[PDB]
Amino acid sequence: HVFSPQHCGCDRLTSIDDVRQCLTEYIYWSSYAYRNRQCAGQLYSTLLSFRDDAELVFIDIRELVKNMPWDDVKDCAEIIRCYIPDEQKTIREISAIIGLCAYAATYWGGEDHPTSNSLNALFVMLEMLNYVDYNIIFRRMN
Amino acid sequence: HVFSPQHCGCDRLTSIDDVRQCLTEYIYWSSYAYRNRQCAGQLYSTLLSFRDDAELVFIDIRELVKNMPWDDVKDCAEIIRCYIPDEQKTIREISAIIGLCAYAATYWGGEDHPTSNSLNALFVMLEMLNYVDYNIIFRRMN
Repeated sequence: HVFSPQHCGCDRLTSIDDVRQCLTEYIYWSSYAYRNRQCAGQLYSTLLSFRDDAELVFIDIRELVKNMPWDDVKDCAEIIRCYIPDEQKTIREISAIIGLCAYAATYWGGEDHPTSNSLNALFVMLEMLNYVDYNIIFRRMN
Repeated sequence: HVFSPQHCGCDRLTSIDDVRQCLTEYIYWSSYAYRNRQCAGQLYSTLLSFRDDAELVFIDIRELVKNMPWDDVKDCAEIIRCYIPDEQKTIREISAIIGLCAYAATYWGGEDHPTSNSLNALFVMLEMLNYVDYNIIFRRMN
């Protein structure tokens, strides 16, 4: 028995209202639930590919995740805004942010439980994204 | 191997910067981790007593948790703002909100895995509380 995201099996999202819950549960699921429960949907295929958009924006995300202050959400957001400064973000920048946070969540997670740091990855993303960003990234999720 | 909140054993908080991280992990821990990790600190004793402040403000929190739309964070916040309308909240109202969300998280959680609803309880609280609220409730956590 392991956390099962609502959209785990989904190939697409219907409403744009599902966008925040979806990204949230994705990042939480990347903590540890991923190695016990898989998600074959086309939706989770797309999400995982955001790692590519992350690498494109942050260059080396492995070395970046290790460095960043995951104990401090506010400061992490400040660091991200070095790479993505504007409040108006592009669809690639938004994917990068989700991509980075999901990687951080996997890096910092335990095998069967989450950690303070892996949870904080979830809140860094929330800090970063506004409602206008959710409309845009929605276009990659159908 | 269960989630272990950073402040699980703590009797107090040192910095006001720990306040958001603490409440967050408390609410997550109320999902299911509470049955496998005991938190004897005076801090968690105080937090759990916020159920009293919840009952005081929302009358019957059991019947209220069942009714509310936990699938919809925005709407849950709207419902709460019926009871606590002002942006300037009192220390009792802030405790009520934490109290209610922790109860909701326990109600909706599974036995070994959180649920979409139990997680949403966490986000309802985040929706409700601003930084000025964290300074106030900090006075109950030392």
